[PDB]
Amino acid sequence: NSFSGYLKLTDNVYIKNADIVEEAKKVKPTVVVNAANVYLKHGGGVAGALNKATNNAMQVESDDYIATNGPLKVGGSCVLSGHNLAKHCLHVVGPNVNKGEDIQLLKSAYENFNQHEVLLAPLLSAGIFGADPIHSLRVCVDTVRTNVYLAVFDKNLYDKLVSSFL
Ligand SMILES: O=C(O)C1=C(c2ccc3ncsc3c2)CCC1
Repeated sequence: NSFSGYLKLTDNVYIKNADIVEEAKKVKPTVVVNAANVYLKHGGGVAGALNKATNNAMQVESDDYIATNGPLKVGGSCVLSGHNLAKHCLHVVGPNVNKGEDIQLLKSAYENFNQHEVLLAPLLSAGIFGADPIHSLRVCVDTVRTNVYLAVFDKNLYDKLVSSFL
């Protein structure tokens, strides 16, 4: 949990312009959050990047989880191994608003972070999920009460978030 170069947004939310995969390799946090889907198929975005950094070990493990437990629900989560990136990976499903999934579920997705004291995480429902990233940061700030270190890869997006926030 040796986080460096973050800007403190609120008492418990920090932000950095960084690749979450590289942050995970440097820090080796207790928990890294994955922006997952209900079947834990890590095909792109943060999910594909995190899976790729474990050389597909996260996917093989996720397939076994789904066969034994069934899919997650939108707004839900599960804890699996963090492999070489972290002690644990908290897979969290935010709503895919481009597929008509309710934005009210973005609050439920962020509530999952509260079961862990410190997390390294991406913004939820950003990218292909289609939610407004600045709105996603507002829900995170209103909902998360534990210590969250947000990593945002795209510098144009990071700059828009920091500008809107401070
Ligand atoms: O820039 C980001 O914060 C965002 C994404 C992303 C995509 C690929 C990727 N590979 C390594 S870190 C990473 C983040 C998807 C949407 C938001």
